[PDB]
Amino acid sequence: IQLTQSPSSLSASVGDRVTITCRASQSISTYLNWYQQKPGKAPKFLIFSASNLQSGVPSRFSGGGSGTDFTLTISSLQPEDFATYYCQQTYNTPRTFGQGTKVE
Amino acid sequence: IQLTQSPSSLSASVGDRVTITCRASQSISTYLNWYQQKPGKAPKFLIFSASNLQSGVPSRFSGGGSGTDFTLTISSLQPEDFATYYCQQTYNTPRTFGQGTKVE
Amino acid sequence: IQLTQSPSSLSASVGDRVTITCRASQSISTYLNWYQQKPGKAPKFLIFSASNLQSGVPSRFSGGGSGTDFTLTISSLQPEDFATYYCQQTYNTPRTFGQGTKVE
Amino acid sequence: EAIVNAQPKCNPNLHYWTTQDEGAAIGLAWIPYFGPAAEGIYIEGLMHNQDGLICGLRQLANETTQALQLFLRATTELRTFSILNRKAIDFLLQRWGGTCHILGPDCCIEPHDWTKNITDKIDQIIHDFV
Amino acid sequence: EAIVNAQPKCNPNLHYWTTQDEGAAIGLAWIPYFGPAAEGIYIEGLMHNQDGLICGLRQLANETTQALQLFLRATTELRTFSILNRKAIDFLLQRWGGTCHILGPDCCIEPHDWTKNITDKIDQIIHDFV
Amino acid sequence: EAIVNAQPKCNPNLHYWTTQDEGAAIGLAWIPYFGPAAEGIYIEGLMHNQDGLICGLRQLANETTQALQLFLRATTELRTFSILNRKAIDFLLQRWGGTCHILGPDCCIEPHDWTKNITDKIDQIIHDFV
Amino acid sequence: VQLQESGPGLVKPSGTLSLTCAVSGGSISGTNWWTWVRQPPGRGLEWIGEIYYRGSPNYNPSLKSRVTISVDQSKSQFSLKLTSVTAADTAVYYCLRLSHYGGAWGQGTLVTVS
Amino acid sequence: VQLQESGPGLVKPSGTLSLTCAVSGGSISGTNWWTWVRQPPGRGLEWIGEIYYRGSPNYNPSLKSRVTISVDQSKSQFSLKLTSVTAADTAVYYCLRLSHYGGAWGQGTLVTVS
Amino acid sequence: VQLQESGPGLVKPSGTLSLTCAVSGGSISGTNWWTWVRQPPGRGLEWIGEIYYRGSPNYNPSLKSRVTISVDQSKSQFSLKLTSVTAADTAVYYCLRLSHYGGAWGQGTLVTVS
Ligand SMILES: *[C@@H]1O[C@H](CO)[C@@H](O[C@@H]2O[C@H](CO)[C@@H](O[C@@H]3O[C@H](CO)[C@@H](O)[C@H](O)[C@@H]3O)[C@H](O)[C@H]2NC(C)=O)[C@H](O)[C@H]1NC(C)=O
Ligand SMILES: *[C@@H]1O[C@H](CO)[C@@H](O[C@@H]2O[C@H](CO)[C@@H](O[C@@H]3O[C@H](CO)[C@@H](O)[C@H](O)[C@@H]3O)[C@H](O)[C@H]2NC(C)=O)[C@H](O)[C@H]1NC(C)=O
Ligand SMILES: *[C@@H]1O[C@H](CO)[C@@H](O[C@@H]2O[C@H](CO)[C@@H](O[C@@H]3O[C@H](CO)[C@@H](O)[C@H](O)[C@@H]3O)[C@H](O)[C@H]2NC(C)=O)[C@H](O)[C@H]1NC(C)=O
Ligand SMILES: *[C@@H]1O[C@H](CO)[C@@H](O)[C@H](O)[C@H]1NC(C)=O
Ligand SMILES: *[C@@H]1O[C@H](CO)[C@@H](O)[C@H](O)[C@H]1NC(C)=O
Ligand SMILES: *[C@@H]1O[C@H](CO)[C@@H](O)[C@H](O)[C@H]1NC(C)=O
Repeated sequence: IQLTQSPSSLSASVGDRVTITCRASQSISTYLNWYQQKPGKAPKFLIFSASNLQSGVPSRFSGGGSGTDFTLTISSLQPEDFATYYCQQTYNTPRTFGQGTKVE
Repeated sequence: IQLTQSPSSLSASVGDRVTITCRASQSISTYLNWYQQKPGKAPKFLIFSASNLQSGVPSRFSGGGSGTDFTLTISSLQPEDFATYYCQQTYNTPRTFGQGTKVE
Repeated sequence: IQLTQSPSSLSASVGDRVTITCRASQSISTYLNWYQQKPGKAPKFLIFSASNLQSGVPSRFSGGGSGTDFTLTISSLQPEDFATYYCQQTYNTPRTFGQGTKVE
Repeated sequence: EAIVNAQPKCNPNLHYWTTQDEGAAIGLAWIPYFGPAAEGIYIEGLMHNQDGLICGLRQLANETTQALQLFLRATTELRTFSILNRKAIDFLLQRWGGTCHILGPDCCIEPHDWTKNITDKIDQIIHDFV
Repeated sequence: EAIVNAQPKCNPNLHYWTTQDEGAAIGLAWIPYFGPAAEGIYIEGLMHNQDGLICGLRQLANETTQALQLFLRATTELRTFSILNRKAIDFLLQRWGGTCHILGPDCCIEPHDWTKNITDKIDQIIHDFV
Repeated sequence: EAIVNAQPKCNPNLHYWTTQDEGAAIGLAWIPYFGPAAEGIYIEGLMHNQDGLICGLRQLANETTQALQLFLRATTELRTFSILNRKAIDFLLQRWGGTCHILGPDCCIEPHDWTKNITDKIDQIIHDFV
Repeated sequence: VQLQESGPGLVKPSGTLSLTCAVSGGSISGTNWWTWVRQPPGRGLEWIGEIYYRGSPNYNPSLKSRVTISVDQSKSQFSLKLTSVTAADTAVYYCLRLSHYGGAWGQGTLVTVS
Repeated sequence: VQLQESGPGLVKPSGTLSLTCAVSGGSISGTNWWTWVRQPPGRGLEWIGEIYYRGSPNYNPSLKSRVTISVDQSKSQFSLKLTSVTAADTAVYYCLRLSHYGGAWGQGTLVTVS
Repeated sequence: VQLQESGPGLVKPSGTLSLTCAVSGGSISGTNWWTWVRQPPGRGLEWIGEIYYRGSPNYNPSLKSRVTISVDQSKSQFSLKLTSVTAADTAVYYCLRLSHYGGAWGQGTLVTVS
């Protein structure tokens, strides 16, 4: 199983609404781990089971989707959030990651 | 299993109602193949599952019966119908035929 | 399994109400055979399944109890009833008797 | 063990009803729309008291009652259909649910023909050993 | 035996639905409160007519119908869920419900490797018999 | 594998209730009319934390929950009573549902005593071979 | 679906009767049972045996030691073979096709002995 | 249904106690358990063993190495056999018949040692 | 529950990569899956394998001949061992702990070849 993440690169300003797409070949139905990662560091979490946050993650991110289509949305962007982003399915082994989505 | 067919010989005229009886030793409950056969020929059908005609058989014959008693009835006889008649059970092998019933 | 029968000896007069107790270590729930026995003789019945008499036993005795506690009661005593008394459980083998309860 | 009927009387004849297996060979009687009603699927018969087996059978139903009643006490099922299936499973677990110790009283392996299987091939090399 | 489809037509493709086994590996989807509704548990797929097996399968359902209908006539169960369990039990009783007669057609014991097990230990004492 | 309890606390004592098997040896208590009500058929007891088995048992119920919930999702039965019967059938099909390859890891046949069965009868003809 | 019988007209005693029942307009597969009937003259008919389109043929107990039925789906025909023949089976023979809704008779072949 | 005991009145030590419990008015079949009771003098009673009318006899654990019960349906009687006897079982012995509705005691036999 | 990686910083080719993932604040038992992730620079991440707290480890098919995971509950740590190393696995490595509600990443170790 492999996923497709769109689009490969972004750039925006403060005040818009940003949307990153993770799309599966099959149906997995809630299984999406969204993550955030600055360069050199280790990745933090954002969103597991495609909809629910983790404790320590700000209240402007949001996730969604099921079946085969999953999205992540960032509302009212700040200049903190420039980091690569990722998604992982958990539906069966071997689990698979996307190909990143740069934000600037 | 063996059946008993009554009576062994008949003769009648045009305008009456004729009745031939096939009676089983056991209970078989719908399984009676009634047939008609002229001499020298091969037998046609009349009635299978003891009640329903076959396509190509006239609308004056009728069958009936269940359990252990089965009858065949011919209403408003014509001079075509002189032929031997038979009955077969289908309930279990070896299937068995009656002993004929001449009509004239 | 063992039972405990109280008290080990009695004496009373005519007109009172007498009560003998059989108490089980476990729960057996209706299984008590109460018996009566004069010296030298063989024991008669009184009460089986802890509540119901046997045919031939007078109408002043009564039994009762369940679970782990069982009683026997004699109302309006006569000078016939001086005999040792016993109880047996029937719930599983090896079945066990009490230790008697003298009446005088 | 034998069953010794200890009842006051025994009706020695068994007038029975049951259903007729393969109740519709050829024909349309198997199709529910055309077939018999619920009341017409039974066959009947008469059994005699050969070997007193009928009288034997009558006492047996009697002896089952207590154990059957206790079984119904322990279940929460409203209608129990599975007693024979559970008996079949218990048969299988009794014989092959564990280790089969050969020559033991609970392992059903007979090797006499298996002995002749290994004893005819004793002479394929032991007799021609020139 | 082979199945020879004697139907007027055969749709050679099988557009199916079923449920998705281990429908929730990690995550909260297995918890009923959070999971999908009844309508969303199905997966779909497409099978082609390799070896004409689809056309073979279509006729088979046809041939089952009579026997299936007769079975439903004989039970008093309102909803029958146990047909495959009874088939499994019958498989087991057919093979090990009775005596296994070795070399017989109904006993599934193969001893060729067991023959080499007893034939390598023929020479542990028969060859060094000085 | 061992069960390592990873819960915040463990109540080390098990205060239980169950039903009393052969709940009526002799006497009339087995007859439903005379017996106990539904509420009075239970016995009670106390188990201690020997080998920490109670704490082990508590975690196990936890780990079953996901798989159990997924099973209930796939059935249309309103009340499921057959889980243990299906486990028993699976035990039987795992061991004898297929071909038993002798000396293989999935065939449970031990022949050491069977070896002494064939090795005492080696000398019935091999030693008296004058 | 039409049926047609073929075979010789004479046999000799202590020999083998061979009959070919050829079907035209279809094929031997389906919910069709395929039965054989014989009739010595001026009488009732006598059931012989049958086949289904998968296997395990069925029979009649007074003939069950000396009668074989065999189906060929390629040419789509029957071979019925009677062995150890006697002088008591000269008859007009038929192959019937019996189904859940109807059936069909053939044309019948006269077979004697001498 | 009536019961009656029989046996000797004396035993010797290191010997075998034999008791015959004969039933009259019926037979040993049914929903009847058939128990044995003993009572050394001035005491309570001590349960020994029982039998059912099919097989597999039942017992008491302090005696379970040296007590045998056996039923004969033809003459309809019991043989109770105690082996390796000691001086601590002189008693009046009884055979009780216990059922789902009642039971019945016998007449009891005095058995001593010397 | 906190995780921490350790290991060397250099390997040689045709050698064995050894990584120790030490857990603190708890123990390796529970409903926790314990996964390994690698990331060569400027890329996406590549899933390696996992373990559960009972047995039978799981893997990735492009590495499934030369990767071993092993858990020690006493010291509560992981040994991940890669064998037959090449020049195409210099990366920052991570041990993730994945659960039904969340998970947690570690700090990652830089591993090169030369
Ligand atoms: C199975 O067979 C046994 C026979 O061995 C049946 O036992 C008998 O059941 C009747 C039921 O009324 C008992 O009758 C009662 O007898 C006492 C004493 O005479 C009387 O006081 C009552 O009024 C009632 O008549 C009978 O004693 C009993 N016999 C024995 C030896 O226990 C039993 O009923 C049969 N099973 C079923 C389920 O019916
Ligand atoms: C299983 O497949 C068989 C095909 O071999 C199906 O049998 C056919 O069923 C139809 C049902 O209507 C029969 O049609 C009837 O034909 C007669 C004669 O033409 C006509 O009078 C009726 O009006 C009706 O059209 C057809 O004859 C029959 N064919 C055979 C050889 O029996 C069967 O229906 C399939 N099973 C199920 C459960 O549907
Ligand atoms: C079986 O045992 C596991 C323990 O390994 C139980 O898992 C724990 O379940 C609770 C349920 O509330 C989880 O609590 C939640 O924690 C998060 C993070 O602190 C918090 O945001 C929520 O408000 C809630 O408190 C807990 O994290 C979870 N632990 C793990 C490791 O998953 C599980 O509940 C037991 N099974 C059943 C059926 O209860
Ligand atoms: C068992 O007996 C047959 C005799 O028909 C023999 O040919 C065969 O070889 C024997 N089996 C083995 C495994 O040797
Ligand atoms: C069967 O084969 C093995 C060969 O690996 C042999 O060592 C063993 O002894 C044999 N089994 C018995 C019971 O002798
Ligand atoms: C297996 O062992 C017993 C020893 O008690 C022996 O008498 C018997 O003959 C052996 N079995 C066979 C089939 O030879």
